[PDB]
Amino acid sequence: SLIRKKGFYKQDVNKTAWELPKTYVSPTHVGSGAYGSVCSAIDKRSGEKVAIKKLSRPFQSEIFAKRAYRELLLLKHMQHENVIGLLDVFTPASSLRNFYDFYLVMPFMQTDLQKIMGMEFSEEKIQYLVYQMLKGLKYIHSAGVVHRDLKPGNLAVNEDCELKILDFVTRWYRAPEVILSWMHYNQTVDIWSVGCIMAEMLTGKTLFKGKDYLDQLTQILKVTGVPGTEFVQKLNDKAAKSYIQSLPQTPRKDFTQLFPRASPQAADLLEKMLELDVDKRLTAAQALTHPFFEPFRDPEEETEAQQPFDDSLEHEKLTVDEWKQHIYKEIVNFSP
Ligand SMILES: Cn1nc(C(C)(C)C)cc1NC(=O)Nc1ccc(Sc2ccncc2)cc1
Repeated sequence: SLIRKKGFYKQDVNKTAWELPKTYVSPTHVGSGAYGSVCSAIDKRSGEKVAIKKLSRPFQSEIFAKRAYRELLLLKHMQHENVIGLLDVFTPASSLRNFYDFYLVMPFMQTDLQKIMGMEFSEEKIQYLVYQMLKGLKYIHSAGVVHRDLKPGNLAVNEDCELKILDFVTRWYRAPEVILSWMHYNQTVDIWSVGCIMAEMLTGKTLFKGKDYLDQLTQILKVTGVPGTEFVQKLNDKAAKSYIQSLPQTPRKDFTQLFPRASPQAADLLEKMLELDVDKRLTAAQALTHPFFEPFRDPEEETEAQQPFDDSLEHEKLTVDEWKQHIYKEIVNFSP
């Protein structure tokens, strides 16, 4: 019967209190977020710099407890060099009544792609970063998990341009079939995002903006060209079928004319990732084989997940307290 488990100290971090185990020292505020806060730390065991996320009131609502539970499960399931993973998870609580929040420990990443964007990267850097992106996407897709919100702010990089995929209205990087829901989407939605990111790296300029869904669609069709019947039939929205069939049928493309600084292989890969047809758009596994990644491709590194991510409670409707017992029990039996 304690106030917190022995080995935990209290310390204010960016105007708020934190309870950490002994082994983590030198907490330094990194950022505030929608559902928690993040600081940096030093594991006095190994000596590595880690990142710790305190969840802010995860048990305030069924939606929030389900959210935090899912994030812990995802971080626990993914074991890939280009996907952020779990090092430790702990709570200062001693029973279920003191259980108010928990902390996640992750490898520390210096920055992300949104903060260093616009510097018109060389073809080499685009090759390396995009190749890592597609490896992480192949892995998470192989686990049955789709990101749905990939963007430069969700691509962390360190000093060596080593990349990991993260997660936590501007919709510049979302696939058209998602913004318009004009056909049912598959995993290749993430692939569209990669294209939008890669093009930005080539140009230093965001590809599709738009102040509403229709304007962004017009900007997109400026690049993809108005699609032909072969595609228009696959749409399930009839009003969008009519709108597309009513547009001035403006043909594609010419991606080597859209990005004059783009190499033919880069322009080609960009052609195949920015494809309106969700059945013709490259998968991550297919995009890894493109000749644009020849100087870096190592198929042994293009791993899949052993097991699909199995959130059996993904649909369940439990009280906040039941979710609490689930998360708590998940914390204790976690093991490094
Ligand atoms: C929900 N979800 N889904 C995924 C995928 C990519 C496997 C699909 C990952 C997460 N959670 C998460 O990214 N949490 C998180 C992100 C950023 C920080 S801040 C930070 C992290 C590492 N180094 C420095 C700062 C903290 C936690």
